[PDB]
Amino acid sequence: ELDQLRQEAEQLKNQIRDARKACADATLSQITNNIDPVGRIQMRTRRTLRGHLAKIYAMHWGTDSRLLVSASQDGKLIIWDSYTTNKVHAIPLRSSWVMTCAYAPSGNYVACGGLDNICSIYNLKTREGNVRVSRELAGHTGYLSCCRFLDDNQIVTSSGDTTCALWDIETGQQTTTFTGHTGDVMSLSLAPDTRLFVSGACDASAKLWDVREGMCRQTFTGHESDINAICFFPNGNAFATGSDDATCRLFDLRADQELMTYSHDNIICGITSVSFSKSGRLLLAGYDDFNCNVWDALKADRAGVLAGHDNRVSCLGVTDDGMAVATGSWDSFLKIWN
Amino acid sequence: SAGYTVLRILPLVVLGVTFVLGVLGNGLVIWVAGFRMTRTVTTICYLNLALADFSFTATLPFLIVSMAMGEKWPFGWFLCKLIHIVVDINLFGSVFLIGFIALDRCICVLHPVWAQNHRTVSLAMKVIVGPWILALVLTLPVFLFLTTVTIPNGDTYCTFNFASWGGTPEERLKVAITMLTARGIIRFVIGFLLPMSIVAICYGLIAAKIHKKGMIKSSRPLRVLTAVVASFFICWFPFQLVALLGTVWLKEMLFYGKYKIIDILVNPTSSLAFFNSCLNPMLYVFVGQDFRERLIHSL
Amino acid sequence: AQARKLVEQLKMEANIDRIKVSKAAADLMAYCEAHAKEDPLLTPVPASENPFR
Amino acid sequence: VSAEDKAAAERSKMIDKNLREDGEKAAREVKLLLLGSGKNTIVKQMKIIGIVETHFTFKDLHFKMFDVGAQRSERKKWIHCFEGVTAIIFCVALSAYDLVMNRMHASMKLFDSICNNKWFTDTSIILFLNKKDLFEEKITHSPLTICFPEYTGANKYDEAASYIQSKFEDLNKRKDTKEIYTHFTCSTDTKNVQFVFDAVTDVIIKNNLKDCGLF
Ligand SMILES: CCCCOc1ccc(C(=O)NN2C(=O)c3ccccc3N[C@H]2c2ccc(OC)cc2)cc1
Repeated sequence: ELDQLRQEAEQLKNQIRDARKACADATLSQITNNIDPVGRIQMRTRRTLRGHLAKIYAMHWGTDSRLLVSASQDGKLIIWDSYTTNKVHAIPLRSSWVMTCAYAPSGNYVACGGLDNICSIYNLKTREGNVRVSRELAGHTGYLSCCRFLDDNQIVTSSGDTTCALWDIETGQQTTTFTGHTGDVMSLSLAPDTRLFVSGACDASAKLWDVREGMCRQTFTGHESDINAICFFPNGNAFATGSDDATCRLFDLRADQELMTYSHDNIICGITSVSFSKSGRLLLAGYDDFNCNVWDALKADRAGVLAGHDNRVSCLGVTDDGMAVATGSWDSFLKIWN
Repeated sequence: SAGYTVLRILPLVVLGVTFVLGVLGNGLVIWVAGFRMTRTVTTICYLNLALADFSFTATLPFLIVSMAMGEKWPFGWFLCKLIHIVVDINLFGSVFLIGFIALDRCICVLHPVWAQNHRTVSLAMKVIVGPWILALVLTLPVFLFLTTVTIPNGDTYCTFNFASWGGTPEERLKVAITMLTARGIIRFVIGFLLPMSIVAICYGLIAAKIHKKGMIKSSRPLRVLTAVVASFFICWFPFQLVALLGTVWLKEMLFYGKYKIIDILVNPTSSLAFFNSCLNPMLYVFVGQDFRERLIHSL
Repeated sequence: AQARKLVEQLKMEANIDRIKVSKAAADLMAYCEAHAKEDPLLTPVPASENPFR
Repeated sequence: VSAEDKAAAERSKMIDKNLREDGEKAAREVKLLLLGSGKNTIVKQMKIIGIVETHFTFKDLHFKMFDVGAQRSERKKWIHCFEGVTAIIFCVALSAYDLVMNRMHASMKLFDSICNNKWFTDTSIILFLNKKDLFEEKITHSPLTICFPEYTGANKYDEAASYIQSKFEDLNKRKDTKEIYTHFTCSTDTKNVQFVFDAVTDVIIKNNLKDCGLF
């Protein structure tokens, strides 16, 4: 009976492809052929955050667009004031093999995780005066690749054990488990309404999950290698993925297809991070070639280059007001550009 | 005949080449190792050596001008004092820091566990002040005794005038002979013997250890070791030997004029000795793969 | 029931409502055009109101 | 409100001093990546006083050993996290030459993948060939031709172990920047930790020579 089920799955995939092609009439480049180019985005390093003694693997911006948290393999989680380059906090981690970090939307908490398979939540208020581990979340059987706060009590984590999880911080239990991938999930992005989230994995596919229900609504394919990064468009109806095949792609949830591909023949290294700008007109992507590339998200062109790091650009974020871009690198430095 | 004129302008051109190359190389080392590389103990040592060499070579045009007109000083009293202070501080600091680098390398090779546990950047910054303190202490008589004397025919030599400290018409003998003999003895013993013995012993120990452990794969380690030792020796030993011979034959040289060859060998040998300032960055800094890569990536 | 789960997921994915790529592109262009003036990276802000000097 | 600005600058400077002190403390340890089989036996040997860390001290040298055996996910996604360890310890069970894909063939493939890795071009490898006694007992009843058809020596432990050592060190395609230290693991006290200490000391000396400029 397995053969019949496989044949039925193949014919369902053929039907899905046919429906997608039928709904495909015009291309994004064709529609945006009339619009004028953005120009040459020339950003300058406004600030240089130093103090990490090893490679920086992740960073997150605060909702206030002034404070930012960064994680390094020196076992340090540093909270910086970007305006003054003042180290507000330096949290020592029990495990130095951190791979991700998150900032709570309220700014009251911070999160980290890595090869320990544990998401650690840190209370930042601490009227006693010292940052403490508020909760430690266990249940993932693979390394923690990404984590994002929904509220002060909810967090969604994507792990290298092929799954994603929505937690209850107060009880420390997995409220919901999202399965369906066939490779390590390496990134996740929450929708602006925190009702859906997209996750990209090493099976060269991305998936869209409903947080309240817990099932994969849509699956998007087209990359050739592992998807390392994923981000949401500001309006919440599209998303962008950056993979190891040196291309970024833009997918539309409503059309359930790819829209645009951002790739150049001079680029052969994989994308580590992706991030949109406030309007969604610019797509910034970090690369292994030590540079960040600013792409026109509508015309697929390349609008600028940020080149100030001596090693991999591993983390990349844009503030909630769109004013600045923070770029962390394996050379142990963060840089704020305007 | 003509050979004397060759010996006359040879130190001048040697010192000019030394000035140009030393300024360029030491500036490159300072810029790269202080603004493009992570701070390590070896980087701090190289930066200190480069600062000493650069500050010495920046004073080289003044010494060239003074030597071209027969040790006359055309500048002022303040410039004589300042230039000779810089020259002494940085020329003693160069050899002291070369010995410091040799000792640091020997410790890193012969006691790797102690070096791993104790050799830190903060400790290196604290202990690298010692060579500078010793050089500054050796520079005290330039602070005090040196000054500009104008002989009847307005000739203006910047020398160690002793008339102020004297009180008799025989204040030259036993007050200047003793001071100059002590100066020469200290020059040979502390300026040459101590750093040379340190360098030779430390690099011999390093060579013996890496030979016994079977780490010599290519010839490059031995080539670099022998170049580092031989450059210091060849640059400094002829000048130091000539200066020591002048020290031990000072009385019978100045009283009667016996050893004129020692008198005329001072300038070429001293120029060869000062050439080590431009030689040092190539020997110590432009020999490292990481430094060369950072330099080519910066320009 | 991994096969049953796969069949159900593929059936649910196929039984979805899709729109035109032209419509999606038009929506993306409309959003970008509506929020362009409020983008400090697309249009740099004067240094008087720039927090990062 | 500038008193608070100076207070914030003071707090940041204190944090900077603490970070510098912590980094100085951390740089003093020797970081070892344990891969592999007798891995637990080796850990028990170096046992004095997701990823599991084992810290020990030998002759005033501090070693931090990391075991990542509980990482069933793809290694190439996190292996770069260990770019910069002092050395890699690789454990191979000598008695796996009978067990089945052959276990020793799988071990050789893993060793080749780890050694010829873009993140470990100059990292030295300490290869432990464990289960010497079980291998010696099995080599008298199951010839090495069961594992390697090209073997031609007698069914003796010395020759059949020299062959395995040589054909494990042959996978090193970069014998110009890294060294492979092979030890046949024995239950003798402090022997394996002394071997690790010697190899790590050699690695430290070579790193110092490279940093200074001799190598
Ligand atoms: C009682 C004495 C206590 C102090 O001891 C001494 C002894 C000797 C000197 C001395 O020779 N200084 N130089 C001069 O005058 C000079 C004057 C003009 C140009 C170059 C000079 N080169 C230095 C010098 C020579 C050799 C060195 O070797 C490392 C260091 C510096 C200075 C101080």
